[PDB]
Amino acid sequence: NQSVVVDFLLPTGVYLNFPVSRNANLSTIKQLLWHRAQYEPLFHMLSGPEAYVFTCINQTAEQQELEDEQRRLCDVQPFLPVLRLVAREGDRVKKLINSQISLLIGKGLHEFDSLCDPEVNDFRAKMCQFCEEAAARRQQLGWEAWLQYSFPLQLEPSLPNRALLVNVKFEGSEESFTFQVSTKDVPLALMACALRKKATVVEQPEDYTLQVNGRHEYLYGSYPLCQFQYICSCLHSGLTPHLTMVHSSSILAMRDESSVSLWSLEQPFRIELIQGSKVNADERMKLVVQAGLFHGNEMLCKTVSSSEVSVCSEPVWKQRLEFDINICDLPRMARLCFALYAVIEKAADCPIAWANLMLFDYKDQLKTGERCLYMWPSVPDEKGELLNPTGTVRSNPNTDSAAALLICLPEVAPHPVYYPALEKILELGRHTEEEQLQLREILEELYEHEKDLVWKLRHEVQEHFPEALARLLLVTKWNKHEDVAQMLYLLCSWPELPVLSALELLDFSFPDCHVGSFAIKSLRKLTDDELFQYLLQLVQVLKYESYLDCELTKFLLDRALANRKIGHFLFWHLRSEMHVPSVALRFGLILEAYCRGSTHHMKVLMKQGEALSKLKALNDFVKLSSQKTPKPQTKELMHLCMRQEAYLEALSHLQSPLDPSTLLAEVCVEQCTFMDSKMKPLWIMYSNESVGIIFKNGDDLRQDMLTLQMIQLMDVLWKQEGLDLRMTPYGCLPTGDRTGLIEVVLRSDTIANIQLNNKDALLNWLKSKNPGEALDRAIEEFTLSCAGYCVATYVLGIGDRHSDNIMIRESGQLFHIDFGHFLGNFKNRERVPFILTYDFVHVIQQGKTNNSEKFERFRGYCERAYTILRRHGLLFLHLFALMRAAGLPELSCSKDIQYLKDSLALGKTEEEALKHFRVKFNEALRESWKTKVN
Amino acid sequence: MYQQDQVVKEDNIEAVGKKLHEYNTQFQEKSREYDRLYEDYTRTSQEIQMKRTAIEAFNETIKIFEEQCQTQERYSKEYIEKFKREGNETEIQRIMHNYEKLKSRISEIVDSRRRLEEDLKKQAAEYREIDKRMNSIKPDLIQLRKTRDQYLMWLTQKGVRQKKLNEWLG
Ligand SMILES: CN1CCC(c2ccccc2CC(C)(C)Nc2nc(N3CCOCC3)nc(-n3c(C(F)F)nc4ccccc43)n2)CC1
Repeated sequence: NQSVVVDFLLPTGVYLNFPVSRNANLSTIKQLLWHRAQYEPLFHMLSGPEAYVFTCINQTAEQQELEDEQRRLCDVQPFLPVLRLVAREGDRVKKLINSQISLLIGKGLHEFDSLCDPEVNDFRAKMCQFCEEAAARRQQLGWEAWLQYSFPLQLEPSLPNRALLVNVKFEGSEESFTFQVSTKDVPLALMACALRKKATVVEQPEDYTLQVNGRHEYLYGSYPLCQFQYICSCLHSGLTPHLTMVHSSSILAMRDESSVSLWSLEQPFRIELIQGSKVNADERMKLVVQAGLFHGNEMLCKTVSSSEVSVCSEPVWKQRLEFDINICDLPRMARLCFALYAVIEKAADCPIAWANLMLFDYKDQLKTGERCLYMWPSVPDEKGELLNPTGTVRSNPNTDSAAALLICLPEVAPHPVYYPALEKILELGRHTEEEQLQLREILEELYEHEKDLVWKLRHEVQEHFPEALARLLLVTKWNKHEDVAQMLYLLCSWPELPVLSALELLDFSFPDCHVGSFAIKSLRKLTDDELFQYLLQLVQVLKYESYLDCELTKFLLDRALANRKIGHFLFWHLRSEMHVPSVALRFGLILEAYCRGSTHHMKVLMKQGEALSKLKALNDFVKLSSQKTPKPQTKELMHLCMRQEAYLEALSHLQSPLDPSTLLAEVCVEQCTFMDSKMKPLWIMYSNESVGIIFKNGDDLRQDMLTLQMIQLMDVLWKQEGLDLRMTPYGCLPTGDRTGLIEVVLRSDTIANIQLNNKDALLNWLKSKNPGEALDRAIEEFTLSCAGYCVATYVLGIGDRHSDNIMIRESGQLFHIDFGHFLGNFKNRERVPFILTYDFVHVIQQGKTNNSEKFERFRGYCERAYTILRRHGLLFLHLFALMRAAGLPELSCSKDIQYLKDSLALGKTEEEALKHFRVKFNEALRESWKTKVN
Repeated sequence: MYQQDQVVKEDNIEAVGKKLHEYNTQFQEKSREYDRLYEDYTRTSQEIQMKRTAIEAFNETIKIFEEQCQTQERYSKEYIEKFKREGNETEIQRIMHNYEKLKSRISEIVDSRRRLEEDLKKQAAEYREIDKRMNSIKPDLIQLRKTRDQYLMWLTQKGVRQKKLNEWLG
């Protein structure tokens, strides 16, 4: 099955048909075609083979000009084996990026055009314009600015004054100069040192830069050497750094490669419900449609219901539903929601489906006319509210087989109506002692008498409690345009709130466009380091947006175009959800806009997506063959599938998606294996100038990413207080439908595998991995890492911790794997207690039955960590509240948020929370002995 | 004066707890069945979209083949006439036979596209029946959840400890 029969269409109309090898590249195929075409008619009229370019229909159903004739036919992957010769004309660069974009984001660009939506076309035109602008400006910036953009500094949060040697090498020279430097030297200072060494065994230091050997990580800036990630890791590990001298000139080579006012329309709001379509329900029941207006999650009037109609595929109502609100009182973000349900005749209510629609379009126009809303199927939940107002306003893309409602907005004016501009809003919004006591009492759900007081002294809230803006936003009555006008008046003059408050304002409870713009305006203070910490939550709240062109998409694209690493992870956060029909349209547009501004990183991402495709096919081969053949003989069947030229070339010489600065060069086929358990994850080893990755297919790795991200956030928050608990914050990255990669920590093994070779194998393994003097250091790393992961797992509610899902590093560092559930969930919910393990307590006590001093130090480590986490509990709460948009099954209601409130004891003072934590620790100590005595 | 709608086997605590176990068992069973159906719903939706974009790719392939036919009918004209007034009718036969081969190839692709069209029609009815089965399962599923919660509240009011409740919910 090595050959494939290919059809060839020549520009003279001649047709040819012969088999070629599936693995030959397009250049070889063209030479073969030219050798056969000379014996076919009209050959004397074609030009040379190099005047033409192959054209095919790719997997995304688009025409593509196959410009890279070094691509194998199996890598091109045409729909049918049909190649057409066409002329080398046109922009060619634009046609190239247009085709590679459709294959990279997993959706054809033509699918956007076919929608015939002006909002889509306006988004693409504006967003792709701005992105191409930023890409063009970046190409003009200096070499130092480009080295910034492509590789931002990887720095520690942050220091003694040590001095150690370093191996500095030059480009293309095996000779390398080793010399000592101080840990507080700026990299320019060490730069000039290697220079005066080179000229005496006459360039200038500020013309060069420093690169880590075997990695796309660079050392520069006005920072001390100790603050760098690679250097700081080199000191604790004991290894001497290995750097490379790079001229600026080598960096440039990388860089080159009509006025009817709405408020005068006092008539009530109404719609015309007409017909349903493609309804599949029980024939004995009746169909009802529920409808209600919403601003965020708040009702704006009563839930006006329709009458019962017999169940059928195309039910007809033709009824008018009138709502208890006037047109002049509908907010800008007024969100009207339907829910079709089946009810037993009056003589177990079943929500069939639901659909939401904005009353104003993206151009601020009140929608009038016929609307066809393709619904989403209703999923049963805990709060069986028929109306689902938190759902997306986007339509179901499955248009040929999904149900829909035909509704009609009535004409209200001869000229169309808009929502008033900001100036017309501020004109409306422009117009004691005892009360200050209750204001402080309330701001330190609300209640009716308290709601009206906060709205009464709204100016006092702005002038004395600015961080309470979110509370004032909720008490505002949005169903009254006068109240709205006054609130937006105060909002347009609110002082700048810290990032913490802005994080809360990004929730779905605050849907006003003015609110989101105020929040984003406060998030602009974020550093790239801090913004990366919340990148995952920021992407998730995009599902909360009502329009395509929004402030948050603007901000995320801004930062992605300014920081290549941020753009890299923004790409994968969106690409890994393109199989979700709710966000495929919005994400695909953002992804296309991002690619047009990052033609360079497009090449890296293309290479990564191809390797991920090969791994999926590889894992599929292993899954199918692991059930019939024992694991020993399945490994070489893997190996045989990997050493294929297409497979080997695709899995080699790429940037890791888990870290774009990590280079995955040569595949160690021999060291590659798999796991003969569930999911059959792959273990892929590499060797550069030795990194591993884990390809897991079958499970959504988003919850595991959030878990590891939250652990990594605790590590940064602790290091900001001078508390280094020797964490192992390895990375986890979902790349597609139940597909992701897991970073591999070298020199690590499970608790179990070490305890199977009385149970002192833990201490003995540490002695054999840290001989003599190194033991003490290893025990200390174990003590700190045990405390931080004990506190982390208790705070996040991660139970089911046993010898299989805890690992040890050869340095003594402990860490966890395979977080199946969090927030107290198990095979059911319940608070996971604080857990101490005697097998571990044996190691902190250095083998002694009683080592009080060491144990009190370990308890101080635990308590200081828990104390620091309590200081940032609002950050964790806000991040989790935004994370509810992700749809994780164990993060969907306020009870999951309440788990973090109780685990961190945010309702109690620091004294009372520390005392209760003391009691929990003590009971965990008492439970650790009873754990293994049985 | 207060006559709330209590619908429980109001009797001994052990009997209500027994039926609490049976209702919770049925609820978890119905939930597993619905989750199986919802998985089939998601897979069928993915496959239907795959077949629909593959239909567009067939459309684009046939479009290119019809462009080739038109290009031939124009480009051939000048030559075909000259070869005739030159005795090269053997080569006219060559051009005409080659163009006939292009025609038959179009018919093959047309046939394969119609086959995928029929597969999509079948899967479209498959999708509609999976959604109908889900819609005939939900009423029970929600009723089973409400009954389980009602028995749980009755037991909680009577003073049953959390341990016995966990025993009945296992
Ligand atoms: C003799 N061989 C040696 C190779 C073993 C092997 C094969 C394939 C995949 C994995 C291994 C490793 C092993 C022990 C089974 N354990 C393991 N190791 C990690 N590592 C991530 C950190 O660095 C350390 C390695 N990660 C997971 N892991 C999985 C799992 F489903 F893949 N899901 C996860 C979800 C979240 C976090 C971690 C997760 N699990 C099989 C026997």
